[PDB]
Amino acid sequence: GTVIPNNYCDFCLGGSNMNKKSGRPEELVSCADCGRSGHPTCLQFTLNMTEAVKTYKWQCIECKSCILCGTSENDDQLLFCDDCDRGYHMYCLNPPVAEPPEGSWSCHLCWELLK
Amino acid sequence: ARTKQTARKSTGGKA
Ligand SMILES: [Zn+2]
Ligand SMILES: [Zn+2]
Ligand SMILES: [Zn+2]
Ligand SMILES: [Zn+2]
Repeated sequence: GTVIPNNYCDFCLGGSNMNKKSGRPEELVSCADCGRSGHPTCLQFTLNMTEAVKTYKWQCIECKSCILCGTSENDDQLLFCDDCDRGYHMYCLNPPVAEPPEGSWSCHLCWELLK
Repeated sequence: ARTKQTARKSTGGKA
């Protein structure tokens, strides 16, 4: 479509040349669907999450849709993987999940790849 | 764990 990644971070307004929160250059990551961008540290991503989100068509929080069913319904039930940030409805998982776990939850794609 | 809802609430600086 008409998407172009924004050249500034939604959080600190800096470009990739200078994160205004950290005072260091830092690449931006950009939503594949809407083009909004953020510095990974402004997005509060770990370094390994930062690498992961650059490997697929990462979506921002607002655009995130479930990998399994494709919808963005039921925000309260759309889990975000703590290793790759992909979204999965708790009710699209099999077995489905009643409540977000405590501490990290990671998706089946990451379990397959890293373990 | 994070959901879209809890992630929105803890990342309040996003434009
Ligand atoms: Zn930033
Ligand atoms: Zn987006
Ligand atoms: Zn789903
Ligand atoms: Zn994952």
